[PDB]
Amino acid sequence: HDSHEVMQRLDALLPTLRERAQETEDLRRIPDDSMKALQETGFFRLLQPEQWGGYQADPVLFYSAVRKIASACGSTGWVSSIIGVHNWHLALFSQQAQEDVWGNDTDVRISSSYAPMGAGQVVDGGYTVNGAWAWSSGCDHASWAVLGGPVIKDGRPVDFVSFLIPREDYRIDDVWNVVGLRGTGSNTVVVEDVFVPTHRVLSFKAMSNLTAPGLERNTAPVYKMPWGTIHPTTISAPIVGMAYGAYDAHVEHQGKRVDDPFAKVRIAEASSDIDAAWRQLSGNVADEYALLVAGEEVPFELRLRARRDQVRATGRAISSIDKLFESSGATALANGTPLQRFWRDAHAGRVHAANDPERAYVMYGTGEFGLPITDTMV
Amino acid sequence: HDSHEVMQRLDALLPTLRERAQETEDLRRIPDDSMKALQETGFFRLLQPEQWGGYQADPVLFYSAVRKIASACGSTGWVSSIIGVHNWHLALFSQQAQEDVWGNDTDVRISSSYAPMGAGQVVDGGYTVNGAWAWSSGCDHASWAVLGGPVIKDGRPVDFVSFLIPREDYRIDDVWNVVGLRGTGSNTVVVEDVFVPTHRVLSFKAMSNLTAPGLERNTAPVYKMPWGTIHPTTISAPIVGMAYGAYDAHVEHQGKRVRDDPFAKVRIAEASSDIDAAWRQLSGNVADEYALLVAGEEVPFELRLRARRDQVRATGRAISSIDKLFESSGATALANGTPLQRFWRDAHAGRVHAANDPERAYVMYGTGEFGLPITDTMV
Amino acid sequence: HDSHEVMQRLDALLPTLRERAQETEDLRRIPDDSMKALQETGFFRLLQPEQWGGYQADPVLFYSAVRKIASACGSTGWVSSIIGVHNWHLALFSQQAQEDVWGNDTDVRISSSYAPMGAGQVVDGGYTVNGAWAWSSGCDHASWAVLGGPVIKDGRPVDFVSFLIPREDYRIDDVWNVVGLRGTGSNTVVVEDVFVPTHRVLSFKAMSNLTAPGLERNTAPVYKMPWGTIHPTTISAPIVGMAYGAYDAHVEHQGKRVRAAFAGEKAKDDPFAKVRIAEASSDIDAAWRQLSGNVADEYALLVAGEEVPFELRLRARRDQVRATGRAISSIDKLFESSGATALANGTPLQRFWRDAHAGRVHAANDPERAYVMYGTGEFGLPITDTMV
Amino acid sequence: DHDSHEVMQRLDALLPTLRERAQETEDLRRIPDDSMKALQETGFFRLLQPEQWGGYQADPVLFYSAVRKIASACGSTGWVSSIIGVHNWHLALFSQQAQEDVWGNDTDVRISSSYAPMGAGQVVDGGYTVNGAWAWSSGCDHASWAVLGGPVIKDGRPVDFVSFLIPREDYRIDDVWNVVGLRGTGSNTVVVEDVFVPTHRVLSFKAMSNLTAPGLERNTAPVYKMPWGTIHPTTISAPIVGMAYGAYDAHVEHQGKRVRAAFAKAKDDPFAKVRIAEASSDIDAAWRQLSGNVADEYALLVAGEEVPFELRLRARRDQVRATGRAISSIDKLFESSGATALANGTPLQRFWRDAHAGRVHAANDPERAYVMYGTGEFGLPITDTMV
Repeated sequence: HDSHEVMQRLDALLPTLRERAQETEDLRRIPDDSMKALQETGFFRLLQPEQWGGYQADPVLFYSAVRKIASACGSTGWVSSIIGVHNWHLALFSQQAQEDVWGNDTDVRISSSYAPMGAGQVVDGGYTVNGAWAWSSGCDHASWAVLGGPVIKDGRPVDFVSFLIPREDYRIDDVWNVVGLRGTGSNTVVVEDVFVPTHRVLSFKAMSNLTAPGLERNTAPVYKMPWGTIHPTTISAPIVGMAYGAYDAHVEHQGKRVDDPFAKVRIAEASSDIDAAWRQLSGNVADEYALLVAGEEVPFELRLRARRDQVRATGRAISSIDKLFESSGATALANGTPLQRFWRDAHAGRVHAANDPERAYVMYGTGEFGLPITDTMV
Repeated sequence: HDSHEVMQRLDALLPTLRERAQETEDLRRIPDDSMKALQETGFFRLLQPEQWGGYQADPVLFYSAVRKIASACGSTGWVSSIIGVHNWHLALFSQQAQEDVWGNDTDVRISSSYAPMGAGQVVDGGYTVNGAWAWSSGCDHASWAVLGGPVIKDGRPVDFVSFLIPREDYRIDDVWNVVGLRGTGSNTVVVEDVFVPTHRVLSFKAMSNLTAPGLERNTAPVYKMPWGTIHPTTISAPIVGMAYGAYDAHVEHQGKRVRDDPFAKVRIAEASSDIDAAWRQLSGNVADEYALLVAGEEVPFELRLRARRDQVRATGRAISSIDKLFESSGATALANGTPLQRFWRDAHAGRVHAANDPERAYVMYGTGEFGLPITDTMV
Repeated sequence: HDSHEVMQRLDALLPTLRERAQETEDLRRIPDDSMKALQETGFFRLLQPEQWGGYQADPVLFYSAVRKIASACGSTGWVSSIIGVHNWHLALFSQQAQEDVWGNDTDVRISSSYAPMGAGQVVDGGYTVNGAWAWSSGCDHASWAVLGGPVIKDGRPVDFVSFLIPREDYRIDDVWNVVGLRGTGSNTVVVEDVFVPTHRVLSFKAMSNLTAPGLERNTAPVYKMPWGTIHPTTISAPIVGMAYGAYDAHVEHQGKRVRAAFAGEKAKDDPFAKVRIAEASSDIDAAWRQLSGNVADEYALLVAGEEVPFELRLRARRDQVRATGRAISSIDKLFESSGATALANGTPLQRFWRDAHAGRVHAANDPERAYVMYGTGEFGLPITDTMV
Repeated sequence: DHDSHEVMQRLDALLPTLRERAQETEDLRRIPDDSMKALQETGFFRLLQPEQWGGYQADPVLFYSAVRKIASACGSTGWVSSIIGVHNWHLALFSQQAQEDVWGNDTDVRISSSYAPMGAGQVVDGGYTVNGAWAWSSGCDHASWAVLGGPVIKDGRPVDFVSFLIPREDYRIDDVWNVVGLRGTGSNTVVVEDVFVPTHRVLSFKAMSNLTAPGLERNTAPVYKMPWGTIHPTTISAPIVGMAYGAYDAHVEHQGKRVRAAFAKAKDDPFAKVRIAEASSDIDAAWRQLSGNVADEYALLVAGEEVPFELRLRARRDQVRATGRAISSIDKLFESSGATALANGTPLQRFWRDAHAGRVHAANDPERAYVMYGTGEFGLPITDTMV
């Protein structure tokens, strides 16, 4: 994938992203000029359908792009992954929803908050939505949001969906005050008595049934990938990328500085484990995609292995960054320097629901025993 | 130890230290109020000689006090431990040096920087000292510094000593800009062509030979404790304390949330057990050394080796436990201004101290087990 | 505690135990002469009541003795611990049951199997017991067994008790065929349609309620210790002792190698081998400090006429399963470091390694069981697990 | 795919028998004759043998995949298979005349080894005088030649490190194998006393690493240009990875039955499930890196390109680590299984002992590889030849 025009353009941009990393942290928001430059590489177009001028790319290319960006700036990589994957999600909505978003401008971005921090009440022609959806990474750089929650009919939940809402109908509250991923501006999308029409709503069950309405026109194999791989991989990929960036920064600084065999061992351990994380994370995605391209269903056993290795990829990345940070010692404490930033950033990314390791591990083991699984994050 | 008057007074202070932990980080040094409150508890007097109004206390009492303070505020616990132990170090200097410092005011504090970031050239009546000694925790709150470095004679190092220098003779550079232990104000003490008289310089070899001049008047057994246990334990005790604080904060917060996740329960079992193990060994080795001294017996080298082995490991267990708790807590723990992420950053910052390097102690311990020569003096 | 007469006599015996370790494995049984020598030290009397000529000792002394024995021979240490603790358990049974066992010979030994592998049906005068109780360590060396199981009444289980049964009423089946603790002879006690009188049955609930009938005459504070600490610590202490033995064997062998090595040899300056030794010794010591520490704290409270608080019983279980874990992790580090030399059959370190991993399987070593319970306690949620 | 290769299909048919006979193999303290004959029949030993001798001169990933498969059924048989099989690669680098000495009448002849220096050869006219007692020669009872590692002695000093190729008529095998794991490997001692070894039967490891080994003239297949530093240590890690796959399958089979038969501990034990997740993921990571590094090296050679030193360093890094991941994973499964797993004669405790025995091999020492890798990352000089 390194030869792809998008990858080559991203390569040219990395020094800019590194130089801006502290400013990004300080301002608690990705700089507009970084997002513009990322847009210009074609990055956001990677998972966007061909009908909207997108690449509808091999998903490994997308995650490889994310890994690269995150290796320069953890917050920019995190935002890039999440915002970029929403272009995949929107491909599954109705054609009319896609036209609402992209009909005049195919570079329009969408942010998200998928945890149920609000709900939609059934009304004529759609839903009345209320909520305060926290943790919307990069939400200032989007003009729509996809927001997860139950549909309420006659007082009971009857579906679990994403509501697509334009920014004219919501307020962003600046609350992002955290120890890591400070640059992500993961602020809160506040929705008050908002009408959302039916065509702008997509059930996660329709997605997993392979009946999402977007599939009729967006026929590319990438859109048949399971959400339980696509979304959690978008969360792990940037953390793996952070580990690459941390590794390179550490070895560069230490190389110059260098009879300590222990520092060498930590470097060996970290580099091996980062590589293992990437091999599994990208490998499971490649295997799923190969089956789809061959017209096959992705076997449930593969979806389970994907989740198993994906949470573990995050853990390997964090363990590896921890080793390097610890080994670096006093010099790494200095504010403004890359290694301590990757460290705080990776630990912040770790909190995402999709990174909880026992959730995935317990499910995987349940499958190995042929016992029923009700968890939908797969 | 919990019933000691100093410990009871420190208990009364903890809520305040907790409340003020963020403002302490933001100030990048300990607030004046906190140092004054700590002083008024008698804490700094714990290891100070009785001749100066001190308690010359059981060293376990001192480290228990540090553990308690650090459980409320990591930066304050770190500074308290380091500044407090300098009162023990000064007890070993000449009577005249102790008089210079405490002769008019027995509450005077001393900061340090023991890494060789400067040196003293031999001259008539003393030394000419030059250096820029970084990482002097709490230096803004002291009016003297003890500074480690070689004595230079005929262009060769001939001793390794601490130079005791009053604040009138040095400049403090505000450079403290770090990810953790932010409130410690571990600034840089800059010394330029300063005369230090002979009586204000103490060799670490005299100390380890049990010939420090201060022993003649300060006869309490605590002053015969080995530096290789006293100094490194100073650096581990606050980190263990941070882990106790991190644990209490996490269980309080989580308990409320919980009132079926067996994994969160397992992490708290692992963390509480490992913190307790760290404290049992750290305090146990100190207690064992001290018991021998109280009995008029020598501290055997094997015990000094065990102390170093377990002390670096105590720091490791404390950090590993904090990591577990912080991980387990998840999203709620990222918020700026909340205790758990602060303890996490603070513990990882304390980890960088030379006396916490674990392989250094482990390799020495192993060398000892094989009956091979040891030249490392940090023991 | 090493000035105690029992400890001094055990010290004198250790070389014999070490020399016999391979034979003990090969025969799958503790040698009769080892059990006799152990008896002659006074070891089995340590937790036995004063009325029967016993020491009714500080429990830390008992576990210290166990630690010592197990450091010489893992199987002998394992058997010694479990058989020794049965003398504590019997102190809680009725006076009449103790008289049945010790009335003519206060050196009689009892084996056990506390997992429910049989049951007792209520009948006039007691119970009809049926079972096949596996894993009865050292059962050949005992003339009674205490066997854990439910009482059946109206064809429902109504209590969980130990049935005290003499050897004339059971058969031992030799089935012990395992990868470690081979010497323990942990065979199966088979009980067929046997009458067990009321006075020879003791409920664990009665024990926990401090209403066990033996407490009336056996008033020493050690008998008020909680089973949830006493029995699991009897399982961890020998594994900790195995770790001490493994450590000493490793350092003795390696020390000779390194001192005999030449200037440029790997063995002369291997910092990694040194680090593994530091890690192992520290973690073994931590295991012992907590395991013995929690026992000491419980006992001190009892000596002071106080109850043992539940929070302490929870900490005891937490640290006890962890002590087993620390001991095994440490042996693993040493065995791995030793490398090719350690593979040789008949040598001590690989034996301690297999032995510790075998001891690990005991129900009382399952770490998540204790950890989850401890965490439940910290959250102020209800606990129903009785192994505490 | 490798799984469709004729040798792999034939090995598949043999696995149940190898599993069944694992205990009798340990008890015999060497591989049974039947097993070696069956393995020979599959074509397995021919995998890395040159085509001029009827061999497959195969993609080395195919060879290590075969080893993984065999080792998943029987740790000792997989260990011997890997080692004996790789000697057919090593012999391909010796002179044509040496290969002719070994295979000129019977191309099924096997060679054992002991590469650690446990002997030496003194320079004499026409060759060397060799003396040694080379321990740990896995499967030596099943070979009629040995390749023995040691220095060459010239004017009383060691001038080169070579392998001496010696026929069985010239050495004695001492039955000494008495160990806690890999019991079935029969890793006995090859004793050599005042033996003449001609020049054409001696191969310098430096000649190999310089790409000047004489066997390369006729044996031109790209597999023979692979670096020894990857080839030999991978032969030591691959069977341990296979043992972990076998341990995993045995454990999940046994446990799955238990759990599905359980009623309202085995019914809902999330910890057992986590150990399964951890072990499976780490075993997979081990194999991906171990096989991936070999694949990347081989792809370069197939393309007529050089294998960069950086890749050789990564290979050693991941290879020692693969052994560690395999052992850690087996440990997890054995611990989780608990009491049931202690029974003698059952598979999981055997894989556990076997993996811990394989761990002692020089090529598995992990700090050795890790320190070397770190030295390379700093751009500092490396003198270690195991790369």
